[PDB]
Amino acid sequence: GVGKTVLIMELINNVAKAHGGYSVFAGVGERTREGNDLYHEMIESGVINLKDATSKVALVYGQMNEPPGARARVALTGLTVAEYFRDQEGQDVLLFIDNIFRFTQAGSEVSALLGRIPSAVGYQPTLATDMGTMQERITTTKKGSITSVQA
Amino acid sequence: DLEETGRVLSIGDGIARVHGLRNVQAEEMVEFSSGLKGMSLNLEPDNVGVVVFGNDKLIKEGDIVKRTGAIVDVPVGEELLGRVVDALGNAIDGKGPIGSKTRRRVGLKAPGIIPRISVREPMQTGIKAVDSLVPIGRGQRELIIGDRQTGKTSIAIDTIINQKRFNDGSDEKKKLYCIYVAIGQKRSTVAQLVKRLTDADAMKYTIVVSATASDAAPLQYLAPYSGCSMGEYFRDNGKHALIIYDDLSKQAVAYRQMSLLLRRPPGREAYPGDVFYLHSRLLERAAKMNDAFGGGSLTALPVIETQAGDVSAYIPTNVISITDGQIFLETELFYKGIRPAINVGLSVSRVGSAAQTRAMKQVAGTMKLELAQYREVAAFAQFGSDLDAATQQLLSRGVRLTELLKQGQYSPMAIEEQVAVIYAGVRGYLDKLEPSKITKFENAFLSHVVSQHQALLGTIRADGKISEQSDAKLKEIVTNFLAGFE
Amino acid sequence: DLEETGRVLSIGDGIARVHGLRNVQAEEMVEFSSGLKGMSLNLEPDNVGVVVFGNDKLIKEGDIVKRTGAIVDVPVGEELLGRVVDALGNAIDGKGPIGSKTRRR
Amino acid sequence: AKLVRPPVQVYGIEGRYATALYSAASKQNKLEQVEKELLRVAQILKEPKVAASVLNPYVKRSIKVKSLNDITAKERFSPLTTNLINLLAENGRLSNTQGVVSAFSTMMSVHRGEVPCTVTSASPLEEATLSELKTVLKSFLSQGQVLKLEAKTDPSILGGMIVRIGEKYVDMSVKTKIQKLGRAMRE
Amino acid sequence: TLKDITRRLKSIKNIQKITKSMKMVAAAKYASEQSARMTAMDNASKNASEMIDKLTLTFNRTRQAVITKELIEIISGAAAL
Ligand SMILES: Nc1ncnc2c1ncn2[C@@H]1O[C@H](COP(=O)(O)OP(=O)(O)OP(=O)(O)O)[C@@H](O)[C@H]1O
Ligand SMILES: [Mg+2]
Ligand SMILES: [Mg+2]
Repeated sequence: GVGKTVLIMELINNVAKAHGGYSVFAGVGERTREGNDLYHEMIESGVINLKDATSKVALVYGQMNEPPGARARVALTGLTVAEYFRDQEGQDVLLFIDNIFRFTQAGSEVSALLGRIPSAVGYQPTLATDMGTMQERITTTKKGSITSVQA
Repeated sequence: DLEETGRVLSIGDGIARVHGLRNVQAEEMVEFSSGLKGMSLNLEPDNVGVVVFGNDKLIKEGDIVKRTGAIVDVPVGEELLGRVVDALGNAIDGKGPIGSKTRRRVGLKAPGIIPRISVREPMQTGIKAVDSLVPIGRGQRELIIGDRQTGKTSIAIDTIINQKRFNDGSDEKKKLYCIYVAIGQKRSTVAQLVKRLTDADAMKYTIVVSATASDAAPLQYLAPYSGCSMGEYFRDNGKHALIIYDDLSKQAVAYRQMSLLLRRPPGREAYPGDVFYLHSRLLERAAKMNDAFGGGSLTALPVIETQAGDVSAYIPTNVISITDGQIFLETELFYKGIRPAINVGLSVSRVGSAAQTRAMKQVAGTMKLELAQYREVAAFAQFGSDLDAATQQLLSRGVRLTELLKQGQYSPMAIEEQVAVIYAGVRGYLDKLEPSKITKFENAFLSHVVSQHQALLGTIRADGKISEQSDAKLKEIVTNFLAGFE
Repeated sequence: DLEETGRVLSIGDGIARVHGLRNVQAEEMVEFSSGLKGMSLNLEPDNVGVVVFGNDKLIKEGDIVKRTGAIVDVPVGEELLGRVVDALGNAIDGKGPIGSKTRRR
Repeated sequence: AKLVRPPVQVYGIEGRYATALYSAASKQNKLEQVEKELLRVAQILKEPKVAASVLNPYVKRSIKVKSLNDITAKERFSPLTTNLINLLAENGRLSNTQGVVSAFSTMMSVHRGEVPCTVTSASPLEEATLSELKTVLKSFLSQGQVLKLEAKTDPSILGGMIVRIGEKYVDMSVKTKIQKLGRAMRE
Repeated sequence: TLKDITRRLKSIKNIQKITKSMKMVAAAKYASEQSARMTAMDNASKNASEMIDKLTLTFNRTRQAVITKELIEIISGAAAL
């Protein structure tokens, strides 16, 4: 109910104006209806311009109708797109991940398909073979700063 | 320079199958071609299951794996103090190689029955609640259990910082060298921790073993044992150490992944059959020796992060069964204003009174009894105006003491100042002051006593008890200050 | 042959382990000799796992399984309105055929 | 029933049948005979005709074992080899035969003392230094051995030589040298 | 269900300690109706306590069932290889 995408777009535009930083929106395992709604609401809010090169956000979308491998590795794609900006232009990027819940359940499905780890361990945010090795890439390097906002 | 070797049948997830190595030992350190080390955990008729202490991207199939001939060991010594190392001792602070000359195994056995003596000397943390109601001793294993973001790391940092007064001091028998094993924590938080321990000049005597979240599961599994060996060095050579595993739940998770990838039969909650063995052989090495062996000590403060107070889980139950007590933190206390959010009823110390100086014992018996009397009736509040006056005084004094237990961050109080303020709190002197001013009081009063009455605190610290002389002087100072406090 | 046709290694509980069928695709609908169709779900290195679209009584160890090249497909259109059909689009309301000119995967 | 284990062990069903035949031959002294007849029966079972016939999964077990017994009995097999064949057959382990044979071959590769050792260098060597090197790496061996040299060439090590003799492994190549140099000058 | 059992048991604990507070308050105001309120709230607290014991039995039963079920899941997922 509460206007949230407006707050995300405001954070994007404000970090892009005040500072010189861009933003990456990861859409890991999310409803394509909501994803299209956000894409349009951003187009008609100036954050994205289809007829310019002054857009303030890059989008990475992994939909729910895609295999667990997709929805698991689609969090790292946006992370890498923001890692470039950070470690190549010194910006303070703003990386959104629509859900960590989706990412961890996708990783749990991935490890259930390989049938090597019981389905009671899921994805462990501390192990480097799961979410940890991802969540630690989002820090304050002495070359820049990624920051992750997670609905 | 010929070394017995093997090939890599398979690599990945931190688990390398190695064909050959017909003379490798169980728990032996192997060395790959990329420079990475590893531990041979599974010895099977046709191959060896090795865990790699690094990333598995530097090894491919057919890669040569050399032996080393040694059980996994890490360098120990005083050359570690002030450094930040990984689970294997290799310095990651970028300040040159560790100039240590001796190494110690990570899987040594704990001392037996004979080399031990009872826990008697206190291990001052600086937190009023901990040092008063849930005391700790030297050679004790005091668990710190709680939810996420409740102030466990903070209690460990305060305990590490507090020993500055004894380390910079002159006494050699009251010096306590700290060790902070970090397991499964972001590198940024370890950086905050090291800058905070160097801002307080505490890194001068502290070791940090960091096995972060991006570190391989074998590294997070090994880190506590490397830290405990570094501490066991001091413990066996006559000095007094203290080790904080923050935390053991994530070391258990790393061991669980390792065991599942080594094809070992899972147990409850998918943990291996011997995770109790893991944690108990880690924790029983925290002992207190006798004078015939050196009189050393090694206090362990294992940390456990539960999920919604679930101390009836597997790993919390194990670590509670192994330790000598617990310090239960809460999110409800953390929100209702108590910080440090220590739960006094659930927390316990099985050594307890044996690990206190006489002054803190004198005041803490009365404090703990009155706090029990407060909690047994604490639900009766919000209608106190309609109940017995003695129970109303119990409720009021209880609120007074509970707010006497709050404390700011990175400010560990000396023991004599602790007993001073708790004295001024339990003798009824605050039943006149309303609760919203107890913090103002405690602050101003403690500043007054440390500024104008240094000799009193010096004598109380040199004796450790509140003698009736110092008792009368406390009457004096408390009443004269309180008479003037706004 | 053993590239476009295979031979049932095993049958049971609606699962047929079919030998051969080297050129079969995943999720493709093969046809047993008894008229019963099946969907090849497991493509294993040694055999194919075919889920049978019927009763495994009519299938015996050693039967011939032929590729059809047709992945599952159902009729569509407005002609399907008012008709009760089964999971594969065959009318089961006993009102004749369905004049569906359009199919869809 | 006591068994005599070979000096090296192979595992799986391959190694189990290999050591079974090794003990069954060393108990009546026919290692060489069963070995050569094994390699020849492996050649026989790999001719496309019976090589195709033998894996067809519907050919009856009794009919196929009798067909194979017929085909093997004409080469004048000793009873041990045809016993192994009939055991692998009525146990349905025929597709593994050659593998087993390979194992058994390598089995004998240790009975004669044949130690396989690799000496890999940048570019192919000329056999004067290769002969003196045969002498050099035959020097470490004990009483009663024979060695098998299998040298391969790779310029990726850009010099030196690597001697992988059994499990002993010396890496005198300049690659490991320069890696040591770098790791030392950085540390 | 473990969590719904905790829900109901916390509800009953709430009203139990509520009647405890109200009993001790009405016993304070006892220095006719107030004495009746005291005894009635005493009986209500003892009733809620016996219900808490029943719910604790049921909770322990459900906890054992949950642990056994998760173990069966783990071992049956591991034994399929
Ligand atoms: N005694 C205190 N008084 C006031 N605030 C405190 C106190 N201790 C900690 N805090 C604050 O509460 C926050 C969380 O504390 P802390 O990180 O130590 O708990 P934690 O459980 O170890 O964290 P994590 O769950 O990440 O491991 C910190 O920001 C800290 O500043
Ligand atoms: Mg979430
Ligand atoms: Mg913490």
